[PDB]
Amino acid sequence: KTITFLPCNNESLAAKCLRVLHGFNYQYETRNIGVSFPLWCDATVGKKISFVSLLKQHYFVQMEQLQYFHIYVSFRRCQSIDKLTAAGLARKIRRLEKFDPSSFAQKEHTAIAHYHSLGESSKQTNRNFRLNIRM
Amino acid sequence: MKLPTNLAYERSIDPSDVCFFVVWPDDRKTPLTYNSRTLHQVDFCHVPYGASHIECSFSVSFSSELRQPYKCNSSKVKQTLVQLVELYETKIGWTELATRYLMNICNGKWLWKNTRKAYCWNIVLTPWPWNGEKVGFEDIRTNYTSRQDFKNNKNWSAIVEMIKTAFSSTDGLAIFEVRATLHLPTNAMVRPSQVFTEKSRVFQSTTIDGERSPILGAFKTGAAIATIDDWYPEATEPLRVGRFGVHREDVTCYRHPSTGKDFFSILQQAEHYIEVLSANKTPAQETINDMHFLMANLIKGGMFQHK
Amino acid sequence: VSGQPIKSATAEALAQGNPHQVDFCHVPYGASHIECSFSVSFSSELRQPY
Amino acid sequence: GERSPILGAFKTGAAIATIDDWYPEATEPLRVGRFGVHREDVTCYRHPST
RNA sequence: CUGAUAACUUACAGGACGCUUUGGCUUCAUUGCUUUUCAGGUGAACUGCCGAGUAGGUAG
Repeated sequence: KTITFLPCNNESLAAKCLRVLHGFNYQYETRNIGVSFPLWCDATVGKKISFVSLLKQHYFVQMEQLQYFHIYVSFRRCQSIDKLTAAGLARKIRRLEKFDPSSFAQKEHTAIAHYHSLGESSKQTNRNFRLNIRM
Repeated sequence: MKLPTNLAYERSIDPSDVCFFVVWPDDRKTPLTYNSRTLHQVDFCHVPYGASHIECSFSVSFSSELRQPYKCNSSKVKQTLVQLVELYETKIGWTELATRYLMNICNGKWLWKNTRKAYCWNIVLTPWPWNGEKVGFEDIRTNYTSRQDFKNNKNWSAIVEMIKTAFSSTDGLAIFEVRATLHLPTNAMVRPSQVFTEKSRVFQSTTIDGERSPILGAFKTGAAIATIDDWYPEATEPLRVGRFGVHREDVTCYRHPSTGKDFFSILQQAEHYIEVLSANKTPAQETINDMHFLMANLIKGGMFQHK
Repeated sequence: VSGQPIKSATAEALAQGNPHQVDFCHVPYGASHIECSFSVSFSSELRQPY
Repeated sequence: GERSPILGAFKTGAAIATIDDWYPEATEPLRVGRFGVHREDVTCYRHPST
């Protein structure tokens, strides 16, 4: 269904729901679902996350018990943005080292045309990252 | 003693911009650069990968232009403010204020946050009316912490005695050339100063060799040589020298005019300090800390008018 | 104007911030020195009134 | 093709004519003019009363 | 409940012809804008994988 967030940090609140969807695709190991953000404003995500192709799973039951829940386009991961941030420009040198690093340089004028971020983590390790999602 | 409608000094300490270089192995230098992002543009400056360390460079002159007022219409106000500098240097001396300014050069207080997360950093001074063999401070984080550690350097006498003679003589000059060597970790956060925009992060920059480069503010640099002010009531942190001395972290004035110990309330007792200094009994610690602060505002310069 | 502390200027409003614009000129980084050049002309105009 | 700072023609000739140390209390050479002023301390030496 | 009551001003029309303002001219001597000034909130978005790829992809 189309989930309504009715209190609100939707950006950080919509991002936990995918962590269930991250873990539920390892118990059964499917990828037969689709992801759709209808109210993709140019500021926020909007209080409508929807799964298209959950409602009885362990995370969403306790979310629904309290007084706040009701339970074309291309939403693709874009990890080319992740190398634009300059902690990854030096990871990328140690990749390509395998020589003069000093003849490599920066860009000094970049213009990133409306990316959008949702912060998450790993569960094998203790390591964080970003789910960069555009149209 | 009422203040004139035309009073002004010049500063006696004149810094310059700070230039950031990067020393690769094979021992060669390239000016540091930074990025620019739009989608409200934020600039990010970090060390490149293969670098070994980082130089910095600027230059300070103890011009000693605080000896007489720059412009002063009333001659009684001029004749008083001349007698304090000739009485401070006879009865107290420039040794206490020369040491506090020179520590801020000789450790990295003018390197504001880039000191943080470093392995070791070193300072090398090139003083101008000098014989030779440049004064160098090595491994400041461990070797130099307390003031005594500076005085155990082999020539710490010979460089305080420049700044005293630069303040004592009617044409005193004392140019210094400071150069730092920061041994960072790999791909380190470096923070330069940044422009003022009417309202996200735009650095203050110059051009070194046809390329942009971040520069510590010329005014940004003198604000860290002048972190001397710890003479306020119940003082803990030393402050930047100023009138009714502010603290910009917790946005408040210590030495507020209701305390009676801002600069203008001590200027109106300028005749009062001439009789204390011209006795033979050595004055109290409370009343020379008022004089150390009174001289540090003539070294700072400014305009002191009213009405 | 009279000489007492104004009461609007508390410690927050007196520790605030004051932005001002100036022209700033300085010698570039790796220059050697600076040239200056002008010219004077001593031309005997004090002999008689204009 | 670029702007550049300059020292004004009137600022420059005000330095060539700092000669006047004949005023009655002479220490510092003043810029030559009628009732010779001193811009540091805002007074005329050589005042019309003198 | 008004110097009260009541009240159709109409019809037609050619202003024209002509017209040399011109001559002369010295605005100009003199000049110091200065003094002082921290934009900060950068602990966030990590570390691999393929590829000759400073391009571009992908994992969690």
